[PDB]
Amino acid sequence: GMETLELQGAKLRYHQVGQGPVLIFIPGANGTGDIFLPLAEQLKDHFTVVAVDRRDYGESELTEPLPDSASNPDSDYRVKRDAQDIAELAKSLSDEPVYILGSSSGSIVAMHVLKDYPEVVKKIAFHEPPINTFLPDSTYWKDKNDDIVHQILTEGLEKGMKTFGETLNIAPIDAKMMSQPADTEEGRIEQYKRTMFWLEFEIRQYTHSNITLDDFTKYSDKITLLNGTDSRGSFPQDVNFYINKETGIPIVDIPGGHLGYIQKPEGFADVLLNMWG
Amino acid sequence: GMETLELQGAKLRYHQVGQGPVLIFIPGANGTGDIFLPLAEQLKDHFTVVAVDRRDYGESELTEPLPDSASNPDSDYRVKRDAQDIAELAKSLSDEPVYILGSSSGSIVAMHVLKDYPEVVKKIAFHEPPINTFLPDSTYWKDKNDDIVHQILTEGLEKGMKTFGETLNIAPIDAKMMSQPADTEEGRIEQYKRTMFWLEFEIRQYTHSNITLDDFTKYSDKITLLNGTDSRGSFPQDVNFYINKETGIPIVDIPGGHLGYIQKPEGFADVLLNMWG
Ligand SMILES: *[P@@](=O)(CCCCCCCCCCOC(=O)NCCC#C)OCC
Ligand SMILES: *[P@@](=O)(CCCCCCCCCCOC(=O)NCCC#C)OCC
Ligand SMILES: [Mg+2]
Ligand SMILES: [Mg+2]
Ligand SMILES: [Mg+2]
Repeated sequence: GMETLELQGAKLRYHQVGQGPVLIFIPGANGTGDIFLPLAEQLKDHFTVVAVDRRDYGESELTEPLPDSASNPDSDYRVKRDAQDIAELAKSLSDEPVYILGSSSGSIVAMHVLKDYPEVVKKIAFHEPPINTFLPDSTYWKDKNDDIVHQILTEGLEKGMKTFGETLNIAPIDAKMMSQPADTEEGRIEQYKRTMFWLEFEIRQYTHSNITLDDFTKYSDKITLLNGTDSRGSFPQDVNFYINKETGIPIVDIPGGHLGYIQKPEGFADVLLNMWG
Repeated sequence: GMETLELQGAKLRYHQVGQGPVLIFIPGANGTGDIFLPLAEQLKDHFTVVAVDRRDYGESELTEPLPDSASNPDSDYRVKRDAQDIAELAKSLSDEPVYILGSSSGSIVAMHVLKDYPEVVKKIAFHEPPINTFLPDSTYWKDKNDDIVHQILTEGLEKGMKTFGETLNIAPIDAKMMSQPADTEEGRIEQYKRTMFWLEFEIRQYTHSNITLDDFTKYSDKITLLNGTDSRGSFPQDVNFYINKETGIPIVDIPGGHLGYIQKPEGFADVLLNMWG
């Protein structure tokens, strides 16, 4: 199995092959050390080859969640923590400074290892680095990076959620309220994370989950179906109409739309009290 | 200030307001009980209102990671676990069966509570459920959900990375290797998750991190820059050309492209051995 070095906030997993001075390979965007294993076989007679899964990837595991600020595009948390991981790995395996090669974003990690832990570096190689900060045209490349992230993550989510609302014929008031950006910047990054979590881990799994009509008929006397007065024509109401058609379970109309419990709390409460008070 | 019930794998947090029989509100996609607080204020002289942050949201906190299979679209782990949370919460607050209302995906949780733990339910309400499984046109609705999720989580990245690779003049063989789809559905899910993470948390933060030419000149004797022979004309090589022009640190040419260490491991190793062996 993969070797483990337990570090602050993570278990760092790495491959180790060969004998001799330590040579650490730092992966780029794939994040994992397995991409260097064919190369390690060629070098194993001359170096103790160490191919790292950086802490956010592969078989490595965080022992606590990323700090909230890591989402900031100018955060230095992850790159410095990756560099410290490499320095601690070097120190755990070798009394002498070590050889280090990084490729792509792994070469940027390697740069920070040299900057902040030069004492661990015997020789270092930067294979095809994509860092732009010191270039004369840094702004052009930084803007392209910022733009592509915004297109994939922000625009992609915004356009998909608008389509979702149209597909389910969500009433305009309800779609507005569900899409409103949070009043607090803290709440805005939390809202992106929550929406993407619901998208990946909830919507498909729950909407196609294992409920049958017979599950409703078995305890039908306990069930009320609720449709909002302000969300007519929407898909969730059609679900209730079908349950009612097939089971006879009654539909009670209640103020507000899809979010009527917050849109019209007094009127929503009055119906609940009629039902159960 | 919210209340806590510690369950298997999570600390479940909830608002509790009022006096009377227990009434549990289960939120939908927003995941948090605060959306029910204005309604709770209207009901607090009639019910002990309990408004849940479902375990993956809000002030609730997981105490063990989600199963790896939770990202699978047909997973039932989360919906069953949410339903068990409601049943255990009900048992912890009341010796009698309780009133339960869910809305949206929270109404699907409520359906699973009735199916798996009917003994805790006195009366239950399903407000605007978006479940499709038992509908006569379930295929239409299920496929629409799957398609919109696939567009956000995978297709935006596919289209955007292809344009981005063109902007950076990435060699065709590197772009194909970097975008090659894994051979299993689970492997492809993991691949897209990893690239979405790299896009949000790595590309901007690392490529605009605080490295200057002065960082290289302090330790210039230790540094080799590596350019692939099959990746000429690409942006990362221009980064190395600029470092070398300003600092004199040598460029060594090495076989393969951006991914040369795995494309041509023997030729790559030979250069490393000439450099450092
Ligand atoms: P339920 O679990 C239903 C939750 C949404 C189901 C599809 C309706 C589409 C919502 C309209 C899209 O607007 C947004 O939600 N905001 C995202 C905007 C961006 C970016 O939960 C009810 C609470
Ligand atoms: P370095 O950290 C890569 C530096 C940026 C390289 C640009 C990538 C060009 C797109 C190719 C990647 O394709 C995908 O990842 N997704 C498939 C979508 C399509 C098409 O790391 C090198 C290991
Ligand atoms: Mg240029
Ligand atoms: Mg009344
Ligand atoms: Mg696809």
